[PDB]
Amino acid sequence: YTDGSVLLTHGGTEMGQGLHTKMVQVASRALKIPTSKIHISETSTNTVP
Amino acid sequence: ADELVFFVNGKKVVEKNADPETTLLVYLRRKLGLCGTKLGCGEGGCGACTVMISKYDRLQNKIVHFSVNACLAPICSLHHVAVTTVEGIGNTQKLHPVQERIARSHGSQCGFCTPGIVMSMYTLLRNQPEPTVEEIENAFQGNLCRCTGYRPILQGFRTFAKPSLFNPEDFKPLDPTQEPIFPPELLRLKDTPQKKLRFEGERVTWIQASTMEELLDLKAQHPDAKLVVGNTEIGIEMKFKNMLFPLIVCPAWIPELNSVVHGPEGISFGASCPLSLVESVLAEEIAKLPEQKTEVFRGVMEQLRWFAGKQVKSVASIGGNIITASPISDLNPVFMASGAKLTLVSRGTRRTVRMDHTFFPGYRKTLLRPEEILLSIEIPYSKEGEFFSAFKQASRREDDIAKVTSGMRVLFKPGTIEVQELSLCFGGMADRTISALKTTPKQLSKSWNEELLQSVCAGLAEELQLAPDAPGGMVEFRRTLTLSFFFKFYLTVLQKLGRADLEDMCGKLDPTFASATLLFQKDPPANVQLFQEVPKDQSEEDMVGRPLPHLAANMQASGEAVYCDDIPRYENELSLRLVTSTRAHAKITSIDTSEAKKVPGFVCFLTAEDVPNSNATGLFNDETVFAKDEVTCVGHIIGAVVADTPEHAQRAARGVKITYEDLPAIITIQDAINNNSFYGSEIKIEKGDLKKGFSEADNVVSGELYIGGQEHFYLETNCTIAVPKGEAGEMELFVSTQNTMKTQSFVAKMLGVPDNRIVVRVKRMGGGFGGKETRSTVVSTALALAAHKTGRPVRCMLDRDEDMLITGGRHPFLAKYKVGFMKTGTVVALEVAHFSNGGNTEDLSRSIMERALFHMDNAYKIPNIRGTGRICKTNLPSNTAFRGFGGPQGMLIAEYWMSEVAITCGLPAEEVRRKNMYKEGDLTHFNQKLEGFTLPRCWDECIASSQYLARKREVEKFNRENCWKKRGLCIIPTKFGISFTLPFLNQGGALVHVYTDGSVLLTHGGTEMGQGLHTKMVQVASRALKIPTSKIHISETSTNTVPNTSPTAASASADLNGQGVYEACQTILKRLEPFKKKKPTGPWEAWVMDAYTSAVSLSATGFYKTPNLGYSFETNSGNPFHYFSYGVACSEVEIDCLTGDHKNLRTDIVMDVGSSLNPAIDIGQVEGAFVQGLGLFTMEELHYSPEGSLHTRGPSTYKIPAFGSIPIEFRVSLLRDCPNKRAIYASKAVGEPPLFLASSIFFAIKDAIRAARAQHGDNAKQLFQLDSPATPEKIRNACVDQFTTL
Amino acid sequence: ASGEAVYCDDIPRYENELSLRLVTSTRAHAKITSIDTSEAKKVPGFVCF
Amino acid sequence: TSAVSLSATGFYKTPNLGYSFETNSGNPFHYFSYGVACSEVEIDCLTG
Ligand SMILES: Cc1cc2nc3c(=O)[nH]c(=O)nc-3n(C[C@H](O)[C@H](O)[C@H](O)COP(=O)(O)OP(=O)(O)OC[C@H]3O[C@@H](n4cnc5c(N)ncnc54)[C@H](O)[C@@H]3O)c2cc1C
Ligand SMILES: NC(=O)C1=CN([C@@H]2O[C@H](COP(=O)(O)OP(=O)(O)OC[C@H]3O[C@@H](n4cnc5c(N)ncnc54)[C@H](O)[C@@H]3O)[C@@H](O)[C@H]2O)C=CC1
Ligand SMILES: O=c1[nH]c(=O)c2[nH]c(=O)[nH]c2[nH]1
Ligand code: FES
Ligand code: FES
Ligand SMILES: [Ca+2]
Repeated sequence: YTDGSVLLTHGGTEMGQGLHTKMVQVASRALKIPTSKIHISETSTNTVP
Repeated sequence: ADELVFFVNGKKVVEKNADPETTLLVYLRRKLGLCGTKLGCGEGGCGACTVMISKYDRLQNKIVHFSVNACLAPICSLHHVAVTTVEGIGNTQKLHPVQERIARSHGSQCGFCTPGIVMSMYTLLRNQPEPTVEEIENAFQGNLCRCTGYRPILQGFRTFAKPSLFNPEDFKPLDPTQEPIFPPELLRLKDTPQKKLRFEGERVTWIQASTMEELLDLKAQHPDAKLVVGNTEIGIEMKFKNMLFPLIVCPAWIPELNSVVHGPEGISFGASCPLSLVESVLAEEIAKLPEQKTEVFRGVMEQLRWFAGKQVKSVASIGGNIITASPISDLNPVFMASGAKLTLVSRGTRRTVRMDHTFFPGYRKTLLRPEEILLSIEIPYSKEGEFFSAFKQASRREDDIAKVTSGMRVLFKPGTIEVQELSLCFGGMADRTISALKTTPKQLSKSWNEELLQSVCAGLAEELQLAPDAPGGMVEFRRTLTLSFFFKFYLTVLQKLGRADLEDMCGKLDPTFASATLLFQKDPPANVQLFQEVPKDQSEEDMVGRPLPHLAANMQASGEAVYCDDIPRYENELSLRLVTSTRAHAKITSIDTSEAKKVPGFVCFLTAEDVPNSNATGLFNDETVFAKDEVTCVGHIIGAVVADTPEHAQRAARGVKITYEDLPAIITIQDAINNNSFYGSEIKIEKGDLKKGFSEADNVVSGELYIGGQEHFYLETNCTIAVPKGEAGEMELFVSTQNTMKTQSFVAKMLGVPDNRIVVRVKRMGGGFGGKETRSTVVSTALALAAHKTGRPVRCMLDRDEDMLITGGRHPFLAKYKVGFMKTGTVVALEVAHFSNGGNTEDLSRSIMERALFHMDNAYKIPNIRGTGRICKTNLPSNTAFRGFGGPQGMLIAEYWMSEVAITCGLPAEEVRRKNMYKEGDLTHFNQKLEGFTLPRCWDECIASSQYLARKREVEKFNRENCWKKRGLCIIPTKFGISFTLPFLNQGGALVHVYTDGSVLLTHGGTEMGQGLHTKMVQVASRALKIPTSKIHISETSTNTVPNTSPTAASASADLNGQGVYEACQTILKRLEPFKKKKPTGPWEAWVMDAYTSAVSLSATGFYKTPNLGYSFETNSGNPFHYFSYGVACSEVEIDCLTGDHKNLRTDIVMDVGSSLNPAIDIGQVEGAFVQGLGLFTMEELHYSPEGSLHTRGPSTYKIPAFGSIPIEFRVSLLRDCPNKRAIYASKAVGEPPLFLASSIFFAIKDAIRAARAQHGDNAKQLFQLDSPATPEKIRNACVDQFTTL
Repeated sequence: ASGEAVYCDDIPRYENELSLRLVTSTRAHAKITSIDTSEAKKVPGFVCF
Repeated sequence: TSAVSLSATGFYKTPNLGYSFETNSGNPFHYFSYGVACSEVEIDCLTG
């Protein structure tokens, strides 16, 4: 988004295994920005099929 | 008893605790969840809430069916009736023929008005299975549509009466045996005697009286008890005037109040008789009785003709209109003029009075004692030698408040033309219905002649004097109308005396005077829609260029389409009500919420203090979320009340007491000029040498023009639901907005959370028209704050009055022009200074001025030209985008001075326009080259198809042969630049998924507001992917599927999103290529599954930016626009020189839409845009107090085009063979360009007025003033004559 | 840790929301010879089986 | 403000997988996880 914040989603679902945590860590390294600027809200078939 | 029992769509409703304040609309939507019936105004004007009522009528002994406004019907009035809503007649699984035909005929665009219109048509068919064309049109007098331009609704429904856009051969027939049963229980209950009912609510007690004894007993014991019959007055008093009547009695069941008795002197109607019954009784009598007996009946009928619509007349009582005693009552002047007999009763007393001046002794008061009720009114037969006329002139013919309304009666001494009796009665000339008691006695025994004419006119002008500050305004026009009405009466009586063989006594009427006395006559509609067939070789599955109906049309006709407020409420959901400033400019000195806190269900009052992060909002960060320290307009949002229900939120918002200290206010454009109060610097475009140009010119003309603003009147008002997620500041908002990105950004900034936390979702809007491009956020931010604070979902849908006040409209414009031209009509120099009224924030105002300046040339090449613009900063609600975005204002000015060029030169206007028109390859004043210039083609086709030259002949003939009616005819071209004036906004995105069943889910940044954008994008995607449209779906628009989207605005959304959709589809095709090569003829589903099991991605983004844009004001170089739209309209009008009313006789439009993506939608957009322009230039007018408070807050006072407003002959052609290679599949944008073409009606009116001034003017000013809108007031006042001079 | 994390049943109900209960076999392998819902239909709030 | 898209999909498939039971060939797995655990217990012989 234009404020520089990142909304990420992927096909994986969070069930306690810290999958979203790991994906934010991955995205933060890939993009070279702090994890605080990246958010994952949910998993949905209408964002990733 | 006290249980309320009725039926809804055949299902029994038992309501054990009915509240008298609960309307049928609220009950249906909120208690029963049936959201097909809509809220559009809450005041009887729009018909969006139209439902059908069926009951066994005990008086007529039969099942009856009639339509009502659900928004005004108390449920307590509905004991033992059967309600039918849109859901009750059919659905998408089995559509009613009414529903099928409106959908397939392209009669539903945004869809918000569709259920109400469906219900009006359905009710007509239940009463008359084979109606006439006239009866069909009459069904919709109380229904408004802002999108369609009405044409397709009437044309589709014409199939019920008595390539192509649709095929009536394919419509299934009506089988009336398949309609819902009248609930058998109700037929069983009709044998049981009616009993008195008592309903007790939160604040009101309702007594449903079963007998006259019960009613009179109750009014004796409690004279305070408020009678309610139709509730079409009391409903408005309660909702809008904040009046509370704690005790109500409904006498509607009482036989004596519903009786019709024929006597020797007339017909007596019980006071509770609906106006619809009066109409049908009097119609029967007029048809069967001698003409000489029915003069009064026909006068009543003439008034009822323009009295509301079917829904109001179904329930509105004759007694209700009498006792309300509004000075602008349409029936009271007629009842007074005819001396109608009124019977009044109380317990023990009975008296009879003749309505005269004594009956109305003061404002909204009658002769009645507090314990008395009106029992009946006898409407009299007329006598031999007795003649009657009734008149009404409002702002719009249909469903409007009279400016002047009148009943006039004359009785002649037998065998003579000598006056025995004369009565001239008026509404809208005092604080009550008045008789001209000083004028009329002077005429007794006089002969009906020119001397009586002048004597009465002199008397009326003296007796019915208006102070310049009289309530109602328009004092010159009103005075002129009283005289003009009598003149019409005088000439009509001359004719009636002639027919009584007294023509040698009173003389013949001059044949050129005859048309002055004609009662309004409609003349049957004729429509032609022309477009281009797709190539013969084109696949039948390729829908691009085909007239595919709006994808949601069936669901919209069935009321299954979901708009924001139709979404079910969460169990824990709260309601919000905005609290707004009642002062234009003042300090807030204190806020007292003491009373608000006492309202049951009150949660909190939010102010600037409650904002977590930033109170600075708006496009240019110059707006407050909530007012701090000062208010800067009437409507300025100070805070927001949160409560459990919308009723309690409203009540609590009234308990928020604000104290103000006034500060100097700047209201008008002149105020701002005087105070140097502007948004930024002057904007300027200049080319050539102005000093040289003016010196070389044979002629120079200077003038000023004012152009009034415009309220959007999208049928669905602003609405937001905000759902807080309780984690990480996450929030989801469902919003009626064209701008998801700004909604998201503004909410996030206010809350102090990143954009990634906030999701904005838009399924569809019930219209936007620019009004929801930015101004929707003032509701969204307030609701988001409430949700954040409470942790509960919160919802707000604005009432029409709130929405019209707060959200602003089109920019009013003031122009000062100077034009230099040759005696040939060639324009050589032009200087125009534009001023706009921007209101209290910047918003889009400067871009709007840029567009106005970009279009000050309209279609004309002008070598030496200078345009400036200045945006006024004022203490009014902020004005914003409206379809056209400054273009229509700039172009009206161009056409205004152009009309004056042609008159000054003494040359035919069309010739002057044509010779000044650009040619292919010319540069505009802003130095953009005009390529693919199709305007001359549109012009030549329109000139020929409209038969402009032969009709000019006929117009001139008409004007020589008629003194008091005049015709006018004008042909107007247009050029409209396509692209956002802000270059980077010309971008769009899409996201596409293919699921493993082969079905495709598509989304893009554009929002659906009735313009058929999703339909177009599905058509695009289907051609791109080479699969049928049936396999592709668009569900919604959301910020978490496509980010950073431009607003759905600038007509550009199909262009931008279409390219994005195309690119996303090409990416998918690229991936499927190897699978297509392996299995060349194998189905789409095989390729998809093969790709999936080969682990190939079936998801893609698409993106487009418009190339090579960017104009510089500094250097006057660079292209602001990707391409231009072109069109031409020829319109003819006929004006009534005595009243200011006019008929739109014929309009022919030729429009360049390139190779249309969908000609059905495109013709619909042409028609819709044209009719909004028709409103802007001739009908729609906003009125403010001197202190800057908007008076015009609902359809009662703000008059948008009606079914009856549209051109009688309405022809639209899409230009053939004009592909536009630079936009998606050779199409052109269509949304805004046709709107200005309605100026053809404005200039046709100006033509007609010129003719009228030549007829009766005494050396009248040649270049007379006609500001926009050209309303009946402005038209009549400009027709200078012996009446305007008196 | 704070109970603010939202799991499926923590989502607020809509005002018009209904509840479902599965009806399951009490037999390992059998023909269904009949189903009688007469007693179910007497329960307040029953919508359908 | 230069109108560059700020949205992107991403996708991955694990390469070179596919075992056949008929030929006993091809790799079903991308790699293997490995680990070792040492545990000590004390049972009550009289109770379990
Ligand atoms: C959309 C719309 C369009 C309209 N257009 C017009 C128009 O063109 N011309 C015009 O003149 N009006 C117009 N009106 C006003 C209104 O419809 C009429 O005045 C109508 O006749 C009121 O009747 P009702 O039964 O609905 O009155 P109610 O609201 O039920 O009552 C009105 C008043 O009359 C009193 N009353 C009713 N019956 C009796 C009785 N028998 N004895 C003593 N008092 C009684 C009530 O106490 C109350 O004060 C319009 C209103 C709407 C909403
Ligand atoms: N809702 C609708 O669409 C329509 C409603 N009706 C009527 O319109 C009414 C509107 O009510 P209000 O706004 O309260 O208007 P109102 O009942 O106060 O009447 C206003 C009009 O009365 C006249 N008037 C009042 N005082 C005057 C004075 N001192 N001198 C000269 N003229 C004076 C003026 O013509 C003014 O426009 C409704 O109650 C209803 O009966 C009629 C047509 C349409
Ligand atoms: O150039 C435009 N910019 C806009 O933001 C806008 N909005 C609109 O309705 N028309 C336009 N035109
Ligand atoms: S909502 Fe009832 S008429 Fe507009
Ligand atoms: S379609 Fe009639 S209001 Fe939108
Ligand atoms: Ca503004």
